[PDB]
Amino acid sequence: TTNYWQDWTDGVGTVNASNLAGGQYSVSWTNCGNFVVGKGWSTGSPSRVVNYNAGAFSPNGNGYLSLYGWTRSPLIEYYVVDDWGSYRPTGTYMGTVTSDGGTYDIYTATRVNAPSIDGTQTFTQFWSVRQSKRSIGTNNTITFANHVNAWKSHGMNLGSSWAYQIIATEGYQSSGYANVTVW
Ligand SMILES: O[C@@H]1[C@@H](O)[C@H](O)OC[C@H]1O
Repeated sequence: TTNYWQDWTDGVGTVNASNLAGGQYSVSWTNCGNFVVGKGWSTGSPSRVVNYNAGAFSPNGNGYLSLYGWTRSPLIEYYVVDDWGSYRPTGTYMGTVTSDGGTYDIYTATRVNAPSIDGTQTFTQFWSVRQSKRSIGTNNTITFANHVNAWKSHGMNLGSSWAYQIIATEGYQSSGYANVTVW
């Protein structure tokens, strides 16, 4: 079961996040800047099988619902995006991976002197982005090892030191509401 609760915001606008029982959380936001809220594990694993059910995911504008986490050595921010609002995230196309009933586009990107778990840093993003939005309100599995191993085939090797790993609601200059249960 989950062991970790993340409630990060850059403090712009209003983000109200609730650490509910077990693997459940909710977040309501109005005119946010950037925030990343969710539940999962304080140390990620490349072989974790993650399940969630988004009781609600209703961004008004830009928001993502993703498996989300970080490695160090080197510093990598990674995403498996199952749902989004007005904006589908993309980067430099690498290929596709088919997992858990969906097909995902694989992307890389460089973030130059940008916010990170270690402050301002230059780092890399690894993305799997579903080609269509996954159903909301259903029990959804992300078999993360499929993504890790697809990424590996494109030279997208994760770092050797694992930080947190969560099913994250992320907003950017938007408003919305989400309620998610993770296990
Ligand atoms: O963990 C946080 C990360 O999610 C955010 O993107 O930038 C600041 C970090 O503290």
